[PDB]
Amino acid sequence: TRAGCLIGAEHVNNSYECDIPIGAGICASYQTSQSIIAYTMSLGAENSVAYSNNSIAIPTNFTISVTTEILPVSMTKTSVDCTMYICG
Amino acid sequence: SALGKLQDVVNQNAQALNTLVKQLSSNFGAISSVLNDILSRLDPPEAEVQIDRLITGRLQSLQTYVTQQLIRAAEIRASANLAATKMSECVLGQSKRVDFCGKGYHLMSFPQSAPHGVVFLHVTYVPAQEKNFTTAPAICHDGKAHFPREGVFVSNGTHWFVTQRNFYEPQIITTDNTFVSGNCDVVIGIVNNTVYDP
Amino acid sequence: YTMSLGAENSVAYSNNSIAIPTNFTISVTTEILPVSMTKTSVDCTMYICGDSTECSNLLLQYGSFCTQLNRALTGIAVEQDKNTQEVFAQVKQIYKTPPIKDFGGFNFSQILPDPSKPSKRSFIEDLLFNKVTKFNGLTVLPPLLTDEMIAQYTSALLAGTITSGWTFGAGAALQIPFAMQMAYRFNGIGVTQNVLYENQKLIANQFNSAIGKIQDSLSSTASALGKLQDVVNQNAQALNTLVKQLSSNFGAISSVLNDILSRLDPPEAEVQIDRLITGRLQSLQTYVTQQLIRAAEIRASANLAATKMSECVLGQSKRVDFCGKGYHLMSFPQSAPHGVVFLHVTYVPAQEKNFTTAPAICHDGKAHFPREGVFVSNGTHWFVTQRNFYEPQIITTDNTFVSGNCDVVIGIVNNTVYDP
Amino acid sequence: DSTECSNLLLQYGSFCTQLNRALTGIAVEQDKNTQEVFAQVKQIYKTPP
Amino acid sequence: LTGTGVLTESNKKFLPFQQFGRDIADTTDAVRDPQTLEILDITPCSFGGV
Amino acid sequence: TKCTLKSFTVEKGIYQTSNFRVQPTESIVRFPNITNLCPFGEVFNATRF
Ligand SMILES: *[C@@H]1O[C@H](CO)[C@@H](O)[C@H](O)[C@H]1NC(C)=O
Ligand SMILES: *[C@@H]1O[C@H](CO)[C@@H](O)[C@H](O)[C@H]1NC(C)=O
Ligand SMILES: *[C@@H]1O[C@H](CO)[C@@H](O)[C@H](O)[C@H]1NC(C)=O
Ligand SMILES: *[C@@H]1O[C@H](CO)[C@@H](O)[C@H](O)[C@H]1NC(C)=O
Ligand SMILES: *[C@@H]1O[C@H](CO)[C@@H](O)[C@H](O)[C@H]1NC(C)=O
Ligand SMILES: *[C@@H]1O[C@H](CO)[C@@H](O)[C@H](O)[C@H]1NC(C)=O
Ligand SMILES: *[C@@H]1O[C@H](CO)[C@@H](O)[C@H](O)[C@H]1NC(C)=O
Ligand SMILES: *[C@@H]1O[C@H](CO)[C@@H](O)[C@H](O)[C@H]1NC(C)=O
Ligand SMILES: *[C@@H]1O[C@H](CO)[C@@H](O)[C@H](O)[C@H]1NC(C)=O
Ligand SMILES: *[C@@H]1O[C@H](CO)[C@@H](O)[C@H](O)[C@H]1NC(C)=O
Ligand SMILES: *[C@@H]1O[C@H](CO)[C@@H](O)[C@H](O)[C@H]1NC(C)=O
Ligand SMILES: *[C@@H]1O[C@H](CO)[C@@H](O)[C@H](O)[C@H]1NC(C)=O
Ligand SMILES: *[C@@H]1O[C@H](CO)[C@@H](O)[C@H](O)[C@H]1NC(C)=O
Repeated sequence: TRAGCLIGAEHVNNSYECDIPIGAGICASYQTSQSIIAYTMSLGAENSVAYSNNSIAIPTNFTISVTTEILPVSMTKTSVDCTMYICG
Repeated sequence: SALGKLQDVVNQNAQALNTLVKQLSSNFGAISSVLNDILSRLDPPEAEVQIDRLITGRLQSLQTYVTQQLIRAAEIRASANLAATKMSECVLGQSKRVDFCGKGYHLMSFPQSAPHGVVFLHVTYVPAQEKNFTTAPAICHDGKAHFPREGVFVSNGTHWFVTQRNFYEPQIITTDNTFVSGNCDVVIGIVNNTVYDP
Repeated sequence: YTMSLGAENSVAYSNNSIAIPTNFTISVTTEILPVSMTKTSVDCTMYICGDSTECSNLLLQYGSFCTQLNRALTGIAVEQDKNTQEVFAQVKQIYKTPPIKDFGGFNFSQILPDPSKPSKRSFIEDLLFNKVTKFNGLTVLPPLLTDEMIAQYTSALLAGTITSGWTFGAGAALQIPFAMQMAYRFNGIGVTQNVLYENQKLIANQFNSAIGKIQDSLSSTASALGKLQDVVNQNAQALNTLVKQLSSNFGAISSVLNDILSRLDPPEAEVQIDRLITGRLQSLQTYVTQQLIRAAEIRASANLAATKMSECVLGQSKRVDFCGKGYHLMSFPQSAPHGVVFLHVTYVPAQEKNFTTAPAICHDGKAHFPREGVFVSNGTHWFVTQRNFYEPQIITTDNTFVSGNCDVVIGIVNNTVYDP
Repeated sequence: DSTECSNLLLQYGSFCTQLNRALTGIAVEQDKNTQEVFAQVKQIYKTPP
Repeated sequence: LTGTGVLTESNKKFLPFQQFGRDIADTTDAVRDPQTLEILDITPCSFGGV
Repeated sequence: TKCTLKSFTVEKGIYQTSNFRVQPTESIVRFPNITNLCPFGEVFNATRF
C-alpha cells in the first residue's frame, strides 16, 4: 500500500463502506470462512441524477425524523496542592 | 456507542489523572521514588541533590499536565460556545441555516441533560417519495408572461398546475398566484397555456 | 506617512431621497480555508536516543512521557482525519453530471472534471495543486482520504449543487433546472425572479467572465493561496527546528552518545546522557505543545470551513459578509492541497440612481403602505419598485395594503392609486 | 550584557529564537485580528451636517 | 562520522578536495569513501510503528 | 494489543503497539591507505650505531 504493506489480510477488488481506517484509502473489515479483507474504501452509492431542462422533482410525502447529537460543555474542575504534591 | 464524545472526555480526564499519579511515583533519574528513604539513608548533600532532582522532575510533569489541561479546557470552551449558539439558534427559534439543527429542514429541538455535556433532539423535516413532473419557467396567455409568485409551475403531462416548492399540491393557475411582467419573447423555455381568471 | 483609512465619501442623506439600483453584476470571489495539516508522528524513544540501551533504560526510568507524547500525536492525527472527513464528506451519495451540459446557458467546463486526467480533477483544481509547492524517527503518515477521493467528493458536491441545488443535503436528490434554481436563489435575497428570466444571457456572460478572471488571477498571481502555503512553511520550519535541535550539547562535552560513551567513564557518561536526554525531552515537549496549539487552530478553521460549506454550498444563507462580499447566491467548493477553496458567487448591485421616496400615500383619506416595495418617484409620477432592483410599476391596490388614515404618519404625500 | 552567558545559551540550541518567532506571529495575529474586526469597510463615510 | 544506515551508490559528484556531505537538515547525507574514492549515499534502513 | 491497551477486551479499529526498526548486523571500518609509514626499518635494522 501507500503507507507500507499489509501482512495478514488478503487484498480484494471490492468496494464497501469501510469501518476500520487503515490509511491512504485502504480499509480493513472482517467479512466473508471469514477473514480480514483489504479493499479500497468507497464514497457511497453511484447515483446519477438524469438532469434535463424540462422536468422537476417535487416531493409528495414527508417523514419527520428526530436526529440527536451530543456536545461537551464542561469538564471535572480540579485543583492540585503544589506544596503537598511535590513534597509530601 | 452513541455517547462517545462525553465518554471520550471522561476517559481522557481519568487517563490524565492516572498518568499524573503514576509520574509522581517515578524515579526521574534518582535512586528511589520516596522522600523519606532518601532523607534518612543519604548524607545531606546527596540528599538535597536527589530532592531537587525529584522536585524538577515533578515540576516538569505538573507543568506538562497543566498545559494539557489548558488545551483541553480551550477545546471544551470552544465546544461549549458552539453548543450554546446551537441551543440559542435551534431551541429558542427556527433556524434557516442548512445542516445546523440536524440534517434536513429544521423544525424544533429538545435539549436533554447529560453528565458533562448536553444532548439535543433536533426534529428534522426530510422529504421522501418524490415524483418527477414537467416544469417550465413561466407561461403567457394574453401575450404577456406570467411568472409564479410563490410556487412551481408543474404539469402531469396534460394540465399545468402550481404547487409548493417542498410539497406537491396541485392548484388551479389563477391571477392571485402569478404576476405579469413583460412579454413572453425574452425568456427561454416559455410554454403556451391559458390562465383561469377568478 | 500616515496611513489612509480609505476614501472620503459623503452620502447626501435626505428624508425624501433614496437610491435604487438599476443594474447588477455577478462577482465570483475565492476564500482560502485550511482543513488539515500534515500528519506527523515523531518517535520519542528514537528521537531522544538512537542505538543505545542505556538511553532507553534511563528514559523508561524517567517516567511515561514518551507514551504521553505518542498518545498526543495519535490524537492529533485522529483529529485531522476527522476534520478532513467532516469537511468534504457531507453527502452520503456520489452524484455525477449528465453527458449533455445545458445548465441554463452557463459554462461549467472550468470546475467539472475531465476524463483526460489520471487524477480526475479540473483545470482550476489542477492550477491550485500546481500552485502550492524518515531522518531520525519522524514520519509523515498519509491522510485517509486521498486526493482522488477529495476530488470525487468535490465533484459530487458540484453535481448536487448544479442539478439538485440544495435539496441533496436536506433529504433525497430532487432534480431541478438550473434556471429555476437560480430564480429561486434570486427570490431569496429580495429581488424578484422575473429579472433573471429576462436577463439570463447577460447573467451567464457575466458569470463566464468572472470565471475567466478567477482563472487568470489564479494562474498569474502566485501569492493567492497564502494560508495553505504559510501553514506548509510553518510545519516544515517546525520539523526542521525539531531535527536541528539534536546538534546541541545542552551543556555537555559533546552531542553524540557513542562519543561520550567511548570517551567518558560510566558515571560521567551517564551524567552527560541524562543532560542530553532532558534537553531533548524539553525540546520535544515544546514541539508537541506548539503542534497541539496549531492543531487546535486548524481544527477551529476546519469547523468554520465545514459550517461555511454546509451553509453556502448545500443551501443558501442570508448571513451578511459570510460567503463573499455581497448577496450570496451560491458557491462551489474546490479541492486544494491540505485546504479547500470556495467559489463564492455573489450579487453586487451597481449603477444606482437618485429617487424621491415617501413612506406611504393616501388616495381617499386612507393611507396605503407598500407590501414589499418602495414609493419612488421621478418628479412627476409615482411608482413602486423592488428594494434591490429598479422596476417601475403602477401603484395598485394588489401590492399595497391599506391600514388607517393619513393623519399620524410623518412624510405623507398626496397621490392617486389605480384600481384594477 | 554577557558574552559567556550568550555562548552557554546558544549551546542550548535555538529555543528563544523559536520563542521570538512565536511572539512575532502573535503580534501579526493581533494586528490582522484588529484589521479584520474594525477595518471592514474600504471607504470611510461621513455623517450629514 | 559514526552512524548506521544503508550504504548505496549515488549520482552526485564530489570535487577532489571535499569530505562527507550534508543536507538541508543536520544529518549526514553522503560520505566519501577514503579507500576507493567512491561517492556513497547514506540512507537509514526502513523503520516504522507496527 | 491487549497488553498495550491494558484490557482483555479489544474493540475494532487501528491500534499502535510498538516501533519496528531494522537492527544492524556487522560494522564497517573505513580508513585511508597506509602510505606515510614511519621509517622504523632503518632505525632497528641499521648499518651503523
Ligand atoms: C434545454 O435547452 C436547450 C438550449 O438550446 C434547448 O435546445 C432544449 O430544447 C431545452 N430542453 C431540453 C429538454 O433539452
Ligand atoms: C407517507 O409515509 C408514511 C410512512 O412513513 C405513511 O404512513 C403515509 O401514509 C405516507 N403518506 C402518503 C400521503 O403517502
Ligand atoms: C419522469 O421520468 C421518467 C423516467 O424515464 C420519464 O419516463 C417520464 O416521462 C418523466 N416524467 C413524468 C411526468 O413521469
Ligand atoms: C393529469 O391531471 C389532470 C387534471 O385533472 C387529470 O384530469 C388527468 O387524469 C391526469 N393524468 C393524465 C395522464 O393526464
Ligand atoms: C404560442 O403562441 C404563439 C402566439 O401565436 C405562437 O407564435 C407560438 O408558435 C405558440 N407556441 C409556442 C411558443 O410553442
Ligand atoms: C449592466 O452592466 C453590465 C456591465 O457589467 C452591462 O454589460 C449591462 O448592459 C448593464 N445592464 C444595463 C441594463 O444597463
Ligand atoms: C467553456 O470554457 C472552455 C474553457 O474555459 C472553452 O473551451 C469552451 O469553448 C467554453 N464553452 C463551452 C460551451 O464549453
Ligand atoms: C445623487 O445625488 C448626489 C448628491 O446630491 C450625487 O453626488 C450623485 O452623483 C447623485 N447620483 C447618484 C446615482 O448617486
Ligand atoms: C417619469 O416617468 C414616467 C413613466 O415613464 C414618464 O412618463 C415621465 O415622462 C417621467 N418624467 C420625467 C421628468 O422623467
Ligand atoms: C424633510 O426635512 C426638511 C428640512 O430640511 C423639511 O423642510 C421637510 O418638510 C422634510 N420632509 C419630510 C417629508 O419630512
Ligand atoms: C391631500 O388631500 C387632502 C384631501 O384630499 C387635503 O386635505 C390635503 O391638504 C392634501 N395635501 C396635499 C399636500 O395636497
Ligand atoms: C589504496 O590502495 C588501493 C589498492 O591498490 C587502491 O585501489 C586505492 O586507490 C588506494 N587509495 C589511496 C587513497 O591511495
Ligand atoms: C628488521 O629485520 C627483521 C628480519 O627481517 C624483521 O623481522 C624486522 O621487522 C625488521 N625491523 C623492522 C623495524 O621492520
